[PDB]
Amino acid sequence: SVPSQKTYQGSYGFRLGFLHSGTAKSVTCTYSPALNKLFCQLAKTCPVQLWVDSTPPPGTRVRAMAIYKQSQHMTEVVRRCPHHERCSDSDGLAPPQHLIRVEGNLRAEYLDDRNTFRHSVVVPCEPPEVGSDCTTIHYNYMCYSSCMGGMNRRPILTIITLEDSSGNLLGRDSFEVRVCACPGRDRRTEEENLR
Ligand SMILES: O=C(O)c1cc(I)c(-n2cccc2)c(I)c1O
Ligand SMILES: [Zn+2]
Repeated sequence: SVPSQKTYQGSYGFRLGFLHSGTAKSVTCTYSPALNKLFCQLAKTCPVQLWVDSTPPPGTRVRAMAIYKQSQHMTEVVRRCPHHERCSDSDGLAPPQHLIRVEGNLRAEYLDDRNTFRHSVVVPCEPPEVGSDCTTIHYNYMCYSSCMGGMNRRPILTIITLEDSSGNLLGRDSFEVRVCACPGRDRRTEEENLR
């Protein structure tokens, strides 16, 4: 009924990392460590780093899935709103209903779960480029948090899972997401509210 959100580094020491983009009104994606919350604009690039202590086996994959954060909504499938699922902004791979896309990876696969009806997007693990210490996946979020008939101002979490070739759990991390017009201002506002 509800995917686990328990942080689990597992055998390979799996965890996420985020850039330090600041909170200028012009910023398009910015992460708050104090809130564990990513703020981003609609359909803009969200770089998410993958870090490990040791190399996972060939065939390991990384999956992203959104769930509602509030318990009274957690059994509801997170999907694009009635407007955005029909706006024909397909990239040729992502189903138009899916909130989360992976950008610039032809090996991305999109799953509609046959039992839970939840959406996810999964990519193969690839080693860092020479000179880099981590691998970065570029995600896009294809609806605003405020979209009527969709997320409708309800907070969501993105759950990132490291999986073996059969889909068994190897590692898990997560972060809250707000998709909004002004991520810099909203991050500043929410961090102030927390303080
Ligand atoms: O240093 C390595 O050998 C390495 C290998 C892999 I495969 C990955 N990875 C884990 C998830 C996606 C890529 C990473 I992050 C690494 O640092
Ligand atoms: Zn929408």
